[PDB]
Amino acid sequence: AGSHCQKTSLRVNFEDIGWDSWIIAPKEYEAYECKGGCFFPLADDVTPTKHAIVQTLVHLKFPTKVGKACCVPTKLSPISVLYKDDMGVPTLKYHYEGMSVAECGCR
Amino acid sequence: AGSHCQKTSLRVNFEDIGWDSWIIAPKEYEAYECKGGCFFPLADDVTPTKHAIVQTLVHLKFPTKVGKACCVPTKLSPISVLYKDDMGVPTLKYHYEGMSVAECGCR
Repeated sequence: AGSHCQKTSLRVNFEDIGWDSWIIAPKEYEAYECKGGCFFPLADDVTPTKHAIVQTLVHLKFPTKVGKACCVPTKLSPISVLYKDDMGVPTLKYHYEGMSVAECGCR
Repeated sequence: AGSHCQKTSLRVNFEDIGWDSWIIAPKEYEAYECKGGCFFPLADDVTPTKHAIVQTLVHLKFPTKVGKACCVPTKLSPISVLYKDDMGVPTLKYHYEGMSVAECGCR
């Protein structure tokens, strides 16, 4: 129950991923993530493409030859970061795009 | 070598997936599929989002808690199908959208 593709929390520390060299702040942010399966019956809000549906059916028929559709971010949102200028000046990037999950779906 | 996210062939038979009831023709089509890993170093044309990069690094640090980015279709193309009208009349759907992979990427 409720095991399908959905947005869940993912707290990211920039030091952990080696970005603290060029990102002064914040130290961490909420990137979220997309988790869950793409299998029938699908959840209503998965917004699945026709190809994802086709591939899921093919995987059912031939599970060893063809993989499943994948639960992935389908829309992303920006965050603000404070980063080192090439001259060293800490500088605000106000909309640093593509950093946090707005919506998930099967693709 | 060349083990990264790319488009590969996938031949789909509509009877195999139970769509032959409402799809008269064609019998099969080339849907392709997206196969390969999302891991560093990335291929040039993966067009990875920032979130996919972040998640891949987090997965490296914490492989059991956080999954990898996923190789998925990022652009799809239509095909034509001949389908049964609700009145039974075979009818052409000229651009049946979202049926075949145009491009793959890590998301």
